[PDB]
Amino acid sequence: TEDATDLQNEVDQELLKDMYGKEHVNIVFIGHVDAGKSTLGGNILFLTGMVDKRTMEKIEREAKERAYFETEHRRFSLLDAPGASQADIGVLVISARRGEFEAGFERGGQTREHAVLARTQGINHLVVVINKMDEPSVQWSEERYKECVDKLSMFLRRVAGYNSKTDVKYMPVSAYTGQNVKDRVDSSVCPWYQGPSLLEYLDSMTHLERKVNAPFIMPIASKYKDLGTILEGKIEAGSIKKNSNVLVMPINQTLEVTAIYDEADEEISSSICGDQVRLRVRGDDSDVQTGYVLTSTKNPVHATTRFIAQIAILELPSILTTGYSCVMHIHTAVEEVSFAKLLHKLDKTNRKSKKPPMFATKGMKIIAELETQTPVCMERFEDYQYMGRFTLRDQGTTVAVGKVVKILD
Ligand SMILES: Nc1nc2c(ncn2[C@@H]2O[C@H](COP(=O)(O)OP(=O)(O)NP(=O)(O)O)[C@@H](O)[C@H]2O)c(=O)[nH]1
Repeated sequence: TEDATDLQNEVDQELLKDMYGKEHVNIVFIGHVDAGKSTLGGNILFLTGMVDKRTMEKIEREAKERAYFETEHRRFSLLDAPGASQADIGVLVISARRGEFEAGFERGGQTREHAVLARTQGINHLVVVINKMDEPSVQWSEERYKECVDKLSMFLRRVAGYNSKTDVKYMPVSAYTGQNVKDRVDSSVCPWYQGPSLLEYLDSMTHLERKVNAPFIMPIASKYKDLGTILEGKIEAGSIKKNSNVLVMPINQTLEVTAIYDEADEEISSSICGDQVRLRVRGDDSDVQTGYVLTSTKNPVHATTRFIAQIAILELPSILTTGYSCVMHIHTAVEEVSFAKLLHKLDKTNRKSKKPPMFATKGMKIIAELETQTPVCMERFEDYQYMGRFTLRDQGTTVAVGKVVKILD
């Protein structure tokens, strides 16, 4: 009465990375006139293979009156301060050095202005980086750190509403020495800290504003019963609440939510994307099956039967073009998909081709138009990666993998 193992069968050679780009994220550093906002920036760029020492060293000093970096799964465009002009991560940078820290909380202090500046830009999950933990006046003191967090914590809730148990991530770092920015500080220097580096965190946290604000989208992953009807799934976009009306596509059926449960069967009032929920719903669910998608009544997830997509073949068939029949799995979908009116090829530098491939096979990729006999929810991988990431199985055994590039009428 369920479904396991989605596109976790993407367990394939690591040329997944090629077609399947990294995730684009917009991050912005809000800081003081002395925070280390720039040195931290510059340090991340060098530390992350983006730029050399001499370049980094430039930026460090050109702080006197679009860049980006990478991480295993994300590319982080850097925005400024005073759609993809709206940030997904707001990192307030504070200095722990005695004097500077305390300074910003007083009168000339922009710390209150910055907190408000965050709220001004839709940061409802502020990452706070407490910089300068190497400083002689800091020495990585567990108390000086824990003194700053508290102070900031009380503060932020007051001046800008940030509740620090669920709206702000605190993390000690050293932009100058690079300690805790890429690799978690080694226990030698600081024994107490137990979390991840700054980039570790940034490379995996779910709360990305753009995504948290997008229309709700949770691919149904299980039909199993309980009090009544349940529906597990990793929310991929937006948020879901209590007593919230939700759509089921492609069956355009409205349906009200009644209770949310997490990975500890404990009733939570809400949940965002990235979470792995176990929603419980109420209504005519006489047509609700795994592979379908829960979504926003106003801006629902798309669902078509014709669409473009870049495919890449695997095993050893030789099968040709316009009429290949296999299994698609995009999210938790599982639907019939017939190769139709093809278009191009691909070669090394994600090229293309001028001649519509005769066929495809063992060692080849292509941007073909596929048709399904019945609608299936999907989005441009470019827009909602998961929701546009499929694989093709044939009579029991895997054969290809693709990302849907364009959705057709
Ligand atoms: N001890 C120590 N000093 C630091 C550290 N980072 C920066 N500083 C000092 O603080 C000064 C100001 O840093 P800076 O990053 O330029 O501040 P900013 O005003 O936030 N930069 P910008 O305005 O360009 O974003 C630098 O001249 C440097 O000497 C650090 O990690 N440790």
